[PDB]
Amino acid sequence: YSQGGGKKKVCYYYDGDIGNYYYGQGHPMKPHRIRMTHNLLLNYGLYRKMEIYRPHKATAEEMTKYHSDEYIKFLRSIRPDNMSEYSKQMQRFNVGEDCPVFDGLFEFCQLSTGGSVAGAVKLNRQQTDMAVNWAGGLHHAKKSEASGFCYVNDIVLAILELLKYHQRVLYIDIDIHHGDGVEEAFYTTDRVMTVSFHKYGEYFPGTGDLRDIGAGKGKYYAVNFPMRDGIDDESYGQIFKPIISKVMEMYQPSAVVLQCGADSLSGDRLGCFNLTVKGHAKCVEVVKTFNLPLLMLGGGGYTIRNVARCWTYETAVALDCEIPNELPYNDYFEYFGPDFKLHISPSNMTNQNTPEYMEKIKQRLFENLRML
Amino acid sequence: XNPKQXWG
Ligand code: NA
Ligand code: NA
Ligand SMILES: [Zn+2]
Repeated sequence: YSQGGGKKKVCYYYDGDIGNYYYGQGHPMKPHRIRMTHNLLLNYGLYRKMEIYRPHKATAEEMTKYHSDEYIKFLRSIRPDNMSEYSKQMQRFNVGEDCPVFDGLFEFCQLSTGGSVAGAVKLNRQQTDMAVNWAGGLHHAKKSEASGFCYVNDIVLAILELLKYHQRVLYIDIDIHHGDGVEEAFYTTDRVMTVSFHKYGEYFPGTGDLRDIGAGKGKYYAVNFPMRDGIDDESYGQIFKPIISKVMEMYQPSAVVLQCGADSLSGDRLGCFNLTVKGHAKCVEVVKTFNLPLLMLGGGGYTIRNVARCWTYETAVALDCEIPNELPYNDYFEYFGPDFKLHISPSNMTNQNTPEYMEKIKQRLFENLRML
Repeated sequence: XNPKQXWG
C-alpha cells in the first residue's frame, strides 16, 4: 500500500419521517429543515455520488450507554396529553421550556441518535470515509438533563461507539454555541479532545471560556475559542486551519467528529455571526484533507432557508462535487426567495472580533497545545 | 437559546 488521499466515500443518513416532527408554535427549532436539506441534495443529483442509508430508531439501551435510566425512561413516557402528571419530573430534567413536549418526541430522538450511531459503526467497520447525519449534531444534551433544544446527545453516543476501535477521537464544534454537552462528557479523559468555536459573553449556554482546558487526565484536552459578534469569513479562516492543524499535530487522532452547526451563518434567527456558506464549508475542507474517519453531523440553524443551503453545499464538499450556484427546482423552492441561489452574502454588521483579538486567543491556545 | 422568550 502507498498513496495519500484522493476522493472520499460518503454514507448519508436520512429518514423521511424527520420532517413532520414539530417542536411548537413559534419555536425556532424546526426539524423540517432537514427534509429541505435532503430534498435539495436530491435535486442537485448528489444521490448518484453517495450511498444513502436510513437510520434505525436507536433503542433505549443504546441511549443509556451515556444517559441515565431515570432520564431515558422519562422521555419514553412523556407525551403532550399526560404532562400534568409529570409536572415535577418535567422540571427536574429541564423538559418544558426550551425543550418542549410534542408528539412523537422520543421517536425524533431515536432518528437523530440513530444516524450517529449507525455512522459510528460504519466508520468502525472501515466501510466509509465520512458518515453524514444532518439530523444529529444535538450537542447540548446532558446525562440526565435536556438543554438547548437537545434531548439525547447523539454526539456523545456516537463517540463512545468510536472508542471501541479508536483510542483517540477529536470533536470539532463550529456551531455558534459552545458544545458544552460533548465537552462535559469527556472533560476528564484524554481519549476524546473537544474543540469548540463559539460566541462567548451573555450568550447560550454561558460556558466555553478558553480557561476551561479540562480536568484529571483530560487536562489541556478541552480547547475553546471565545468569539464576539459579527465574525466574517476571513477572520474565521485565519484561525481555523492553523488551530485545527496544530491539534492534528499534537493530538493526532484516529477519528474526527465535526458538528456543523448552521446557526453561525450570516443573518441567523438565533445567531449573531456573519459567516457565509463558503466560509462555513471551508471548515469541512480543512478537516476533510486530513483523511481521517470523519463523522459529519448537523446541529444549530434557525434561518431554515439558509440551513438547507449550508448542509447541501457541505455535503457536496464531502463529495468533492462542484454544484452550480443557480438553485434547481425543488419541493421547497419558495423558501429560497428572492434570490433562489445557493450561496449567500454577508450582512453590514460590524465585526466585533478585531484581527488583534483573533491572534491573541490563537496564541493563548497554542500554549495549552504545547503541553501535550 | 431563545432570546424571544426565556433564558436559553
Ligand atoms: Na461551537
Ligand atoms: Na476532553
Ligand atoms: Zn447553536
